[PDB]
Amino acid sequence: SMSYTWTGALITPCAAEESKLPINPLSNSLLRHHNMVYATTSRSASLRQKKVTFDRLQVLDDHYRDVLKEMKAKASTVKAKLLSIEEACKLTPPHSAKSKFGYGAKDVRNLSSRAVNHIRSVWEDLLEDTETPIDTTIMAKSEVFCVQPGRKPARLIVFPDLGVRVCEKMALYDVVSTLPQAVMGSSYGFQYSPKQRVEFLVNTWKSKKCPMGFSYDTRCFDSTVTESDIRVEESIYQCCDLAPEARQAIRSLTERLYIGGPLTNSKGQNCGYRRCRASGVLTTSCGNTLTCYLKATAACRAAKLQDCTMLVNGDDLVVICESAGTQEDAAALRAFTEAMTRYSAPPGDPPQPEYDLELITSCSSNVSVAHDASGKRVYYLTRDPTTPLARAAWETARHTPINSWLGNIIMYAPTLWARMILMTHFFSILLAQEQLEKALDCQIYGACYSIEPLDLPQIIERLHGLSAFTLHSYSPGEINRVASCLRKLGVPPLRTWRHRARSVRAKLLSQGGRAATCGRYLFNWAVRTKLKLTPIPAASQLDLSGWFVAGYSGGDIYHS
Ligand SMILES: O=C(Nc1cccnc1)c1cccc(Oc2ccc3c(c2)c(=O)ncn3Cc2c(F)cc(F)cc2F)c1C(F)(F)F
Ligand SMILES: [Mg+2]
Ligand SMILES: [Mg+2]
Repeated sequence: SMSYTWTGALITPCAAEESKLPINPLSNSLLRHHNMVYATTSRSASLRQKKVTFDRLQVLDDHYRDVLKEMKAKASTVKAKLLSIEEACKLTPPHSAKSKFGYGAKDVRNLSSRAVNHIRSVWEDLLEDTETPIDTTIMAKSEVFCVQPGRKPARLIVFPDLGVRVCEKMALYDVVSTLPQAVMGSSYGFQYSPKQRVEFLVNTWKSKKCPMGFSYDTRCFDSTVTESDIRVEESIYQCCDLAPEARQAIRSLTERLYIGGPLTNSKGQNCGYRRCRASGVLTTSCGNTLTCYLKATAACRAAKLQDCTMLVNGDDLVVICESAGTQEDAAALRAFTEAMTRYSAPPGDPPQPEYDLELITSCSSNVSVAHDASGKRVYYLTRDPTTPLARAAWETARHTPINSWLGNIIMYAPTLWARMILMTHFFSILLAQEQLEKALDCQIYGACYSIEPLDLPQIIERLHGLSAFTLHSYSPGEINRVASCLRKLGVPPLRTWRHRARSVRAKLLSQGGRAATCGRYLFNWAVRTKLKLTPIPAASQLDLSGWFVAGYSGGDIYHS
């Protein structure tokens, strides 16, 4: 079937869409070349649509079915709790899209009788109507990036009403939170923190006689998801012990929402139909991981690859296996791609076999190596800093809802670039404006979290470990990448930053409390006359488990 059908109606913006970085004093400090940073707008909607509209090709075989059973077996062990309207309401973000029925996120969290009575009807409806397609909205996602030697057309997000969204939580939250792990096990990426992802990646890499690995970029994964897939996915969920209403709920959401449905724009006009994955639903991340894993696993067997270990995060896939030689591997990978193509998951960038782990890129990042105070190697997780910086600049000169810099600092706290640039910049700013003690919302694996800036040192140590404050001697590969990015964007050089940080540090010492703590641990690198860094008392009082349990991108989740 066609992934998308269009009536001709336009994908419209429900306000004003900014596209260029403002020339501001605070931002021009971080990076000068503002004319290299852009935000996607609905103006490029049509272009995306062309790229994401086509006819799927899907042929299944024994390997696929054999793997689907292996997976269903493990799912059977699961028992998923049915959330109550009240619990589901807790999970709704405060910034979540308002309903088309007289209420928004705020009311939902407050349990407003109106918001709640409506949610009930939507539920009662799901249990009664097992066929009527459910409406969804189609918008142009606004994201910021850096120009490439054209530009990236905005991504399109499809999502149902807030009422429907709260019900999805009731029936499938516990499911999409425990099942993917019970099925894929150590291969489920969202269960790991940055430290753990690295551990798993080098531990897997070193467990092979002669390792070979590759990342696999599926071309617009969401559009390749077929009605067949969405149902196979449902069969897996159906293996869970479920409460009657939940089972009926899943059956209906599958047919009415997940496999497809009408598309309405912000103006109420009909846009077309969707016969693929809905990026903005609760089951997106879970289902994409399950589908990707299923196919890739089956593809490995079809391709005769040896001892394949998968690490899947949604549609993001990386594979480490036993090398059979340069020619044998290149032939096998090629077969793998063909098998994946028949499973309706064609490549965008033909997969290239890598023999140097640091060269493999999964979830837009890679495993690199640095050294602790003792000079002992300390493997860690990094990534090109171009996008994080473009967004950083952007977020500085524009009030953004989800500060992605806070998050980027947490996730990449031990990297060269996050420590030298991000930590420095944002703090001297927070301090200058005296915002050191303000809770800010940021994201981690799709879920929205409220974070207090000064609690960073604990968080960092608890997630990464003290070594994150003393790492040095980053590989030459890493340096050259941070070098080019900074050059390209017109970012101040190392010497400039050290001086700035050299100042922010002392700026922080003279205040004590958690503040002086930050200056002491975060900017240790700054001074040559260091300071022995010991375990932070408050580090052991942080329950960051919920932070790394499952994926929720587009799932509209908010962990209180
Ligand atoms: O800025 C540089 N080059 C440039 C700048 C502008 C235009 N074109 C090129 C530039 C110039 C020379 C070296 C360099 O890399 C660096 C910078 C600091 C380094 C290392 C390499 C290292 O191997 N080992 C330790 N440190 C010290 C260090 C650290 F352990 C942690 C930090 F939190 C900050 C910091 F200092 C850079 C880099 F892109 F910043 F990364
Ligand atoms: Mg965990
Ligand atoms: Mg892709």
